[PDB]
Amino acid sequence: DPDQICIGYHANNSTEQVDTIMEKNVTVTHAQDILEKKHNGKLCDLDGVKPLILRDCSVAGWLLGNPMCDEFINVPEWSYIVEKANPVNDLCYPGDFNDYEELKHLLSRINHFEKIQIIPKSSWSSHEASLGVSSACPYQGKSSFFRNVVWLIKKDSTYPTIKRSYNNTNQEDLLVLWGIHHPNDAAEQTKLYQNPTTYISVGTSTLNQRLVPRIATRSKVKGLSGRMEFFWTILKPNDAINFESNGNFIAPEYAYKIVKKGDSTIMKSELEYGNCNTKCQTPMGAINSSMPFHNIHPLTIGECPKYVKSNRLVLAIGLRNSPQ
Amino acid sequence: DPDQICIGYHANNSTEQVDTIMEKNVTVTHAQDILEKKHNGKLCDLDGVKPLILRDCSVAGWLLGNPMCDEFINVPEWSYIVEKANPVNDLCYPGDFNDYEELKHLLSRINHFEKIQIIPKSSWSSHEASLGVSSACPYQGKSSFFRNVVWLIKKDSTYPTIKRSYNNTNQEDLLVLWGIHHPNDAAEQTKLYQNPTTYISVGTSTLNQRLVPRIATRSKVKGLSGRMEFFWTILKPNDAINFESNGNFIAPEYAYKIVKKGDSTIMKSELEYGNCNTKCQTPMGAINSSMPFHNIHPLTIGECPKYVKSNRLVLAIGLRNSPQ
Amino acid sequence: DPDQICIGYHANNSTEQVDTIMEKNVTVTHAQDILEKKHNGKLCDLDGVKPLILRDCSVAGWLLGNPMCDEFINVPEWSYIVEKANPVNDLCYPGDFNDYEELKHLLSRINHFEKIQIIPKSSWSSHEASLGVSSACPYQGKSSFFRNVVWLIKKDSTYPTIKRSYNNTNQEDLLVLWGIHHPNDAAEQTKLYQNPTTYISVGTSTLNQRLVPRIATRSKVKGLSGRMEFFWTILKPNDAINFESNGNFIAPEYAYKIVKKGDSTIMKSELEYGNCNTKCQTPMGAINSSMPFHNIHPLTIGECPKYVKSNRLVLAIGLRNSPQ
Amino acid sequence: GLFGAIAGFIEGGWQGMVDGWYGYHHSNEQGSGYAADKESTQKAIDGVTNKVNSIIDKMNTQFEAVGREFNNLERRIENLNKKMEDGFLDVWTYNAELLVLMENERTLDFHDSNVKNLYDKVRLQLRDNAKELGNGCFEFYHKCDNECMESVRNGTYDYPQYSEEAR
Amino acid sequence: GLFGAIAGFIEGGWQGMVDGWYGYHHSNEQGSGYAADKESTQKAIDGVTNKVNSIIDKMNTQFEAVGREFNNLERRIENLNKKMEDGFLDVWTYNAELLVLMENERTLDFHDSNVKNLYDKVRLQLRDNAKELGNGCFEFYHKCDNECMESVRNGTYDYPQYSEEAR
Amino acid sequence: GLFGAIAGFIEGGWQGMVDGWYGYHHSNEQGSGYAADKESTQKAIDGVTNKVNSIIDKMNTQFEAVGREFNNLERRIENLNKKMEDGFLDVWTYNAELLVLMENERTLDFHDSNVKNLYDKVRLQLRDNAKELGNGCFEFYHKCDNECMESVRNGTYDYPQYSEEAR
Ligand SMILES: *[C@@H]1O[C@H](CO)[C@@H](O[C@@H]2O[C@H](CO)[C@@H](O[C@@H]3O[C@H](CO[C@H]4O[C@H](CO)[C@@H](O)[C@H](O)[C@@H]4O)[C@@H](O)[C@H](O[C@@H]4O[C@H](CO)[C@@H](O)[C@H](O)[C@@H]4O)[C@@H]3O)[C@H](O)[C@H]2NC(C)=O)[C@H](O)[C@H]1NC(C)=O
Ligand SMILES: *[C@@H]1O[C@H](CO)[C@@H](O[C@@H]2O[C@H](CO)[C@@H](O[C@@H]3O[C@H](CO[C@H]4O[C@H](CO)[C@@H](O)[C@H](O)[C@@H]4O)[C@@H](O)[C@H](O[C@@H]4O[C@H](CO)[C@@H](O)[C@H](O)[C@@H]4O)[C@@H]3O)[C@H](O)[C@H]2NC(C)=O)[C@H](O)[C@H]1NC(C)=O
Ligand SMILES: *[C@@H]1O[C@H](CO)[C@@H](O[C@@H]2O[C@H](CO)[C@@H](O[C@@H]3O[C@H](CO[C@H]4O[C@H](CO)[C@@H](O)[C@H](O)[C@@H]4O)[C@@H](O)[C@H](O[C@@H]4O[C@H](CO)[C@@H](O)[C@H](O)[C@@H]4O)[C@@H]3O)[C@H](O)[C@H]2NC(C)=O)[C@H](O)[C@H]1NC(C)=O
Ligand SMILES: *[C@@H]1O[C@H](CO)[C@@H](O)[C@H](O)[C@H]1NC(C)=O
Ligand SMILES: *[C@@H]1O[C@H](CO)[C@@H](O)[C@H](O)[C@H]1NC(C)=O
Ligand SMILES: *[C@@H]1O[C@H](CO)[C@@H](O)[C@H](O)[C@H]1NC(C)=O
Ligand SMILES: *[C@@H]1O[C@H](CO)[C@@H](O)[C@H](O)[C@H]1NC(C)=O
Ligand SMILES: *[C@@H]1O[C@H](CO)[C@@H](O)[C@H](O)[C@H]1NC(C)=O
Ligand SMILES: *[C@@H]1O[C@H](CO)[C@@H](O)[C@H](O)[C@H]1NC(C)=O
Repeated sequence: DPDQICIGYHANNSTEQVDTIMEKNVTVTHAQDILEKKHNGKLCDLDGVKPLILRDCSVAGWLLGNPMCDEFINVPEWSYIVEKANPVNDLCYPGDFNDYEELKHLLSRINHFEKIQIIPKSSWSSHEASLGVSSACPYQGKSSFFRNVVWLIKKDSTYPTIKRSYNNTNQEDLLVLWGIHHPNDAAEQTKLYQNPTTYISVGTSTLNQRLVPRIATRSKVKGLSGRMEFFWTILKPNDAINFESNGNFIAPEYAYKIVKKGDSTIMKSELEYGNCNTKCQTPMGAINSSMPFHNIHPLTIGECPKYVKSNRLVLAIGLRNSPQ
Repeated sequence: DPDQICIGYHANNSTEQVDTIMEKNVTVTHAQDILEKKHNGKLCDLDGVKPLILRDCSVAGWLLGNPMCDEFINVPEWSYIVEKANPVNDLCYPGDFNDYEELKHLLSRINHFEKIQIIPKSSWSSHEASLGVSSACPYQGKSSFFRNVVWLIKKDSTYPTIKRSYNNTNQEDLLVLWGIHHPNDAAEQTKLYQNPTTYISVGTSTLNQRLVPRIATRSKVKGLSGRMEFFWTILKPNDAINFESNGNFIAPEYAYKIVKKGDSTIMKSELEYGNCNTKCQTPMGAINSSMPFHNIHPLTIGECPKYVKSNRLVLAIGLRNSPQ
Repeated sequence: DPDQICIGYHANNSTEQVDTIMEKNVTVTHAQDILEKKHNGKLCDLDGVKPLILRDCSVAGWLLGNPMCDEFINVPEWSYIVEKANPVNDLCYPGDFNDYEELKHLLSRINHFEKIQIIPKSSWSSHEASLGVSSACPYQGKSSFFRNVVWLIKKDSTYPTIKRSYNNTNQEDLLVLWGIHHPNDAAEQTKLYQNPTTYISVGTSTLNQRLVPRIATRSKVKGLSGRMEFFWTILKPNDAINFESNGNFIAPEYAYKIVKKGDSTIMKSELEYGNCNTKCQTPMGAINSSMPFHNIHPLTIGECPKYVKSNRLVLAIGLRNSPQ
Repeated sequence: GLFGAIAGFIEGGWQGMVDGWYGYHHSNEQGSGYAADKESTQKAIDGVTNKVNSIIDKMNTQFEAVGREFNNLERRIENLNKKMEDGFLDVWTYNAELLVLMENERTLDFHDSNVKNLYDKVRLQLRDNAKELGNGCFEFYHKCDNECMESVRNGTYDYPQYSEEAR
Repeated sequence: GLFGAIAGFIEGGWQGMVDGWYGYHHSNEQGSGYAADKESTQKAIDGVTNKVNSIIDKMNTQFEAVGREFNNLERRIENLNKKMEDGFLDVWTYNAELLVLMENERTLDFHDSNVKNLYDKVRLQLRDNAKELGNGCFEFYHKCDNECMESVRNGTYDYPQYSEEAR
Repeated sequence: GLFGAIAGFIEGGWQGMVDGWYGYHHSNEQGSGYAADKESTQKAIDGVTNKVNSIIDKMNTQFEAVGREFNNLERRIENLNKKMEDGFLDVWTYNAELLVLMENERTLDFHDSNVKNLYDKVRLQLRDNAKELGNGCFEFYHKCDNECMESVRNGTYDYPQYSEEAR
């Protein structure tokens, strides 16, 4: 029988299949998937700064010091904020927060954060500082209020015109929060604040604000038809903020020093901290991938692969292999 | 002559041409176009819910009951709203509509819509309910007004303070509309409303509004220097809305029950209904295609092919064919 | 030795390299780059209308006539506006400009622009028109003010109620600017304007405005705790604007005729005019290319190639060439 | 073309072969005619059809509502939408046009390949029992009747049966 | 396939060749066995690896923060974000799916090419000292021992040494 | 390469052939020299030029004004623009880089194809009147002067004129 030599190619026991532009379900000797489908099921640090996780509190409740939220623990910096879909503790006394979404966006990523006392509660000599409480905002079974602001009321049937300044002597921007109380009628107005017609004026180098209480008959929320409306500004270093008011004033006690470099966003997730680190976070877990694509979740924060609607992206590496 | 066998390929009478990356105008035996260029010239249902077609009325005129618009016919649901570019009938009495674009966006797609009477016109015992009319808003050759709101004026040189509540006993969100009249001077103010200094306060669980009439000398529009400014809110089930006013109040008579699931938009088109169904609507006609691309119009509503600036996308199917 | 004929291909002295999907650093006989990397380092006309270059003035300072800015030179049209990052001359008297960003966007590209006198300074018979000056706004070593508006004050301890109309007899839209002065306290209020409680009402066919001065204690900016707040509107042909006020009124003297067709934007650049023409401008120079891609700058105005993050896009033209 | 057969060494197509894309023409003392290669034609039809369907089926379509809902003092936001819209138009236009040009090149080269492969399959059967003319045709050194011609189309050509006559 | 070798004139693959992608099987009086072509295998591994890495490495990744920060009276702006997000999803989905289909076609054709080229390199060495069977194999007209078989794999086959025996 | 000619069985290029991309080198008793194949060179120039122009011309360019017009309390809208801008940058960067890599592969394979096709055209003319060396060259069994060499380049080589001398 004459000698022969033959040319051929590798086959093996692979059942892996790929699709080509002209042909589906081609069995090949080796294939590789370029779609990331795996996450770790946890909320992690981002490169590698921890997130601010608010548990059952909203950003507003956290900032204002809603007593129903947990005690304020110092977190000097964070990469993103995690809020639950519907935090049970938001504004314990019902009302509104002015430019709330822009504030939450400003606070999403913070390089330095420090709460300081700017106007001591004990410094209100001509007003009653410890009578502004409600059963709506309980603290240890006792009627209370947002802990970082002060609900001032009249003393001895008198509300003398307030004139306070705080000067930002610190070397950092200062987030300052205050509010106005909108009562239900004129009888309540005079009962709380004596003076029938009132205002709150606030000025900085840029801010020129004058608020007045709007009366209206309103539906009860948590048993109350009154409303607290909160405002904020950023006080530059070496600038000063000037308050003037003859009623309805929810004064600041604490403010927050801020250093902002980057910006991120608010993540809605029901997960808790996972003591991990990642470069790409989703609300159902972090992903740790060099892959170009992923299909886990669109609401990601970080440096992530491109989000696609696909169950698989498998590249052929090896050869056309006979199937089973 | 020796026998032969030859290898060859199909040719035919096709003059169809395609372009390749290296060569233009290649005649082939069979080609296929993947660009949709055809529409039916009609406004159709979308999958397969009819649009709300407003003919010569704007959304505001339709909602408020502009008498110059057509009689209100019940349409319980719709997929999108069709407005002409410039509806001739909008606000018959000149003025403004607060957050109008957001309202139109909210109403773009509606699952359930039902107009109901919430405050009967006949229930205003201490005010004149049938004297608020203008030649600007005619209804059957007689001076009239927006039919769904009521322009209240003084009775017997008196405008007693109004205090009305409507409670949403229905199981659905309620769109409520009201307005304020801005007169031209103090003489007109007292002539219409007796009281010289007036307000309109409106409250819900979330809303805390107090309007006041702004006086200004203004240009005549349709012969009138006065202005009607309208507002709206969404009243949740089991919530109540409280009005208080001593003048200038354009009170609600009818409101609209709403169930909202999806969102869409406002289509600007001059076409009328075509008694058809489609998955993709453009303002110059609907398209019924499985093709990946189209070049008909960018302002589409539905599940449409990708919009391109191209006159043709022709794929070769068959072989290189000799030309004529 | 037997004769032979051989088939072969071109080689040359090229060291140019390209990358392929399967192989990097392939030396070829001829290659071509499709990435534009070159600019001319200049600010040019756009097709071929010159930009409005504001040097050290902001749009607001330019429009209002800030005396610290350069003298107003007529430019009848422009394609885009060039502002420096931080113009030193903006509002010489501190304050705010209402809807400033939308105004700058409206003015970005202008087909016709002409400044006209609408209310002569000499026509204020019952008020003092030449006493509204400040050391903050110097003009030739003398205290002055924004040159296109007039800071009216009381004459002989009297501020009679102002009632002026300007009617747009011109055939073009008119940009009109006015302001309100927010003083520091009631003593200053009466000192400047006599009347203690004041307003400014402004009306057109569409505008229904009534401003009031807000008092607040404010930080000094350029030595002043007062604030000037400016407003604007577009007055249609054949429409008229009606002002009424008993104080705090910064009246218009000049307004601007406008014809607007296209829209563009504000370019931030430190460069000056280059006496050139282009179809695509970036802040560091113009680009003159038919190439599909470029990597110069993202903030471009014009018809530009697609912006990429790439140092080179080199296509092979010729053959695989042996390297050195 | 890439494979050198269609409009190459096989200089033109056959109007006379109506029932397939690729095939054979024979000429002997009994007559002449065209026969489609059914197998290669059907594979080609399946491949091209799959390509077209893939270009169509892999598109993700989803509901969107495109309008103009911003007012006269929201022109900056309106411009943001314009840049987005125009951007997607640019992307899809460029990718659609290039996809067509590139895939059309591939389709024509696919046909060329199929023809070349059919040619080679015949060449290897015949070997030296026939002369390769260079134009797609083989000239037999022996008589090849209709049954012999069928065996070549079938891939059943028996070389050692005709060797002696070929000499 | 495009080049006509893999699942073509070479009708199937070799389970028995475990140490490479392409190579040779020999059969003579001393025995038989498989030998990988190391050079062509390594070039192919390098090429495919570079393709995959290029598909991965050329992606520009950058930091983004994706959330939902617009309120109940900012639905128009929210819709603008939706159209943008969905648009990018559509673009990347389509391009990712087609890229995979198209490059998979190229990879398989690459293997086919490599096999065909290896075949031709052997064919040209042997010329008429061996018969081309048509199935990927050559049948020698002379005895080719293990050293002779190695010379064919090496590209060192000496044709004029066996000419006379081939006759 | 895919077609096995360039840097394949034809192991390197010719510095000496300056007037074209592909062609012939001859050697006989009258001398030796290089001759470009004008037809195949021009077709290749036309094809590659069309590809480049298509990559450039199919781009839809349109007027856009890119700035930063949102203020300090419009950061959410500013972020929306950022995601859009960065998104388009990502898309165009990836597609531009891959397009270059993929088309460069196609261009080089195109040249390889053209060379292989030129080779085959000569092979089929010569048949057994010349020996196929395996390196791109054919060694004549007969004398082929300058006129005979020209007939090979022309596609006019008369095989039956030299048959007897070839024996
Ligand atoms: C919030 O933060 C700081 C708080 O210190 C503040 O900075 C100071 O601002 C005030 C503005 O009035 C200014 O006070 C004046 O100081 C001058 C002399 O200032 C010189 O010396 C300073 C200290 O060594 C130095 O810092 C300065 O650069 C400067 O060279 C003084 O003459 C003034 O007194 C006035 O004159 C009459 C004369 O009849 C006095 O009777 C009367 O008491 C007047 O006040 C006055 O005391 C101080 O210099 C500023 N220092 C700074 C900026 O470092 C910020 O301005 C404040 N921000 C806001 C918005 O309020
Ligand atoms: C709009 O929609 C509904 C209208 O019905 C309303 O729901 C009712 O809200 C009122 C709030 O005041 C509430 O009325 C009270 O009812 C209690 C007894 O309520 C019990 O029985 C109800 C009926 O069977 C049941 O629905 C409740 O869940 C509950 O178990 C009654 O004791 C109150 O009377 C008050 O007490 C003094 C005693 O001196 C009386 O003299 C005086 O008249 C006081 O009013 C009072 O009548 C009612 O229960 C609510 N029902 C509901 C929610 O189903 C919504 O609250 C309203 N929304 C708004 C925003 O206004
Ligand atoms: C800003 O721009 C122009 C300024 O001219 C203005 O146009 C004029 O607007 C006024 C509105 O009152 C109008 O004046 C009236 O004219 C009629 C007669 O008008 C006829 O003739 C005009 C001139 O040939 C012609 O233009 C008109 O089309 C029309 O056919 C006159 O009878 C009116 O007089 C009134 O009647 C009583 C009788 O007791 C008089 O005693 C008293 O003086 C009354 O005023 C009055 O003079 C004029 O016709 C308008 N012309 C136009 C539009 O071309 C714009 O309306 C103004 N825009 C704003 C917003 O203010
Ligand atoms: C396939 O073959 C490999 C290599 O011999 C072996 O490791 C693997 O376990 C096998 N798997 C099977 C037969 O399922
Ligand atoms: C390819 O395989 C999938 C299952 O994995 C099957 O659903 C699909 O229909 C197959 N297509 C063909 C043509 O075999
Ligand atoms: C082309 O040929 C087909 C098939 O025979 C025939 O049906 C069609 O009418 C022809 N058209 C022409 C010659 O224009
Ligand atoms: C291709 O055909 C079109 C007309 O259909 C023509 O305008 C264009 O110039 C042609 N190009 C070439 C190279 O023939
Ligand atoms: C390369 O060769 C070309 C053509 O002869 C010549 O013009 C060029 O100067 C050369 N460059 C070198 C050797 O660097
Ligand atoms: C290709 O060339 C560049 C330098 O121009 C070098 O950095 C890179 O590593 C090279 N890659 C290879 C595989 O040679």
